[PDB]
Amino acid sequence: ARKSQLQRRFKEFLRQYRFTFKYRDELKRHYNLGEYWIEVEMEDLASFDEDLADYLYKQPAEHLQLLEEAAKEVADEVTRPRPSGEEVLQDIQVMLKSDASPSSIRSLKSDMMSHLVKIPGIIIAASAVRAKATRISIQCRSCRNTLTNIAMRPGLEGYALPRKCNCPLDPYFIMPDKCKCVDFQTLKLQELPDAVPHGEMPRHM
Amino acid sequence: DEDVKMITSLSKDQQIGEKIFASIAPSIYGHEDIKRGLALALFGGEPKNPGGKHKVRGDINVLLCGDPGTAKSQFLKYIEKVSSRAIFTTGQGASAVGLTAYVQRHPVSREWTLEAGALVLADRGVCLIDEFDKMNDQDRTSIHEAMEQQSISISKAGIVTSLQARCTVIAAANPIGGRYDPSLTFSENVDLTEPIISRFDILCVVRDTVDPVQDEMLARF
Ligand SMILES: Nc1ncnc2c1ncn2[C@@H]1O[C@H](COP(=O)(O)OP(=O)(O)OP(=O)(O)O)[C@@H](O)[C@H]1O
Ligand SMILES: [Mg+2]
Ligand SMILES: [Zn+2]
Repeated sequence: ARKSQLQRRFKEFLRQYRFTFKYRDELKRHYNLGEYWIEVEMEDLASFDEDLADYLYKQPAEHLQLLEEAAKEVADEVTRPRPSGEEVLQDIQVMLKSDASPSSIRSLKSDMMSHLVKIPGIIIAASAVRAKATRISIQCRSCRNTLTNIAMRPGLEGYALPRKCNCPLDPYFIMPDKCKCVDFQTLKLQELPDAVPHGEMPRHM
Repeated sequence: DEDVKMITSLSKDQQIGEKIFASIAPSIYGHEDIKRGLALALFGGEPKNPGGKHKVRGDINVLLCGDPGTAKSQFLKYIEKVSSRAIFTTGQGASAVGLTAYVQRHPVSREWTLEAGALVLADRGVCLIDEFDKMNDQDRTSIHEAMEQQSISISKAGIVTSLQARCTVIAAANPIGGRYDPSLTFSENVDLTEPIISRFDILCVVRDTVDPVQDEMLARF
């Protein structure tokens, strides 16, 4: 309920921030060129409305989804006369940027759980890019019934298939030809040599 | 707060420099020039860089060459004790801290780490080297590039990095034949090459001439 109002506030912020419409034109250009991603500076959000900026610092998971939905709606409203064939409205990724000073990696403790953090470091390993599903469909063994458009959570979180069929127990299987996938990668970060304490081993993330 | 005032009052003393020179290495008898040079190296200078083209360092590297039994290692140990950031290493081998960077899984933590050499760990600090003439090719190349370019370049296991190695190097060594020969030059008496020697600002030569009074005083001490 109130989350819809917050999404509307984000929509108004995106459509109204400026004496030229920075985010509006940036989103239009990115959508036209085919780059479905934007970068948002949180100082601009704080200037427009401090409430949402403060909210983003404590509960990023939900407010990020709300902001993504608002950005998608803004992009849809900006690009009304889209060319024929391109009827499908594609999702948009939102990135964050700020000028705040970073914090040392050694300061990570329990109190920083589920919060937004900024950390400097050096990369030492990068795994290959792989595919992760976002929407999946399943089919039953006996009656061949189908459940479609199951939403998957972001991050390193799995999914549990249902055990009851609305037939033997656990009859569901995943169909590979009807899924949407995105790219993901894993990296290794090491503490900066200039900040490691003397006579102590570095730490990783 | 009062420490600053005490330091300023001490600086007003007319013989502060002599006191500082005599303070270094209380347990080592003699070798006043060595202590003075070590004090000069410890205090250091000031780097300069007109624009971003001409870099001039301000570190004073020190090399000591001497006969066996002249207590060269005691000076290094004392410097390691005094210095806030000092890394001690030996060129013979089996050193606690290596002199070359490498990427490996740590035996204790069992984690994939990039361990830099002693030169990088001693950034803005002091690096002490014992048995300077026993080093291999890799250590010599690393020291040469850390003394000339003041940086270390690593290209290993898909990792390409450049790391700063701003440090002051103090090294100890022995002559080729086991005894210094005054008839020959310093370069001919050491296994090191001329470009490596040229990097050091201060070179000290220690001999073991038989002076009965000095020997008696040393034995008494
Ligand atoms: N001036 C001195 N005052 C006090 N002790 C001394 C002095 N000169 C030498 N010694 C003693 O000589 C001994 C020889 O050991 P030391 O480690 O100091 O030798 P070194 O000069 O490093 O020799 P090496 O060439 O074998 O590496 C030490 O126990 C040290 O106390
Ligand atoms: Mg020794
Ligand atoms: Zn079924």
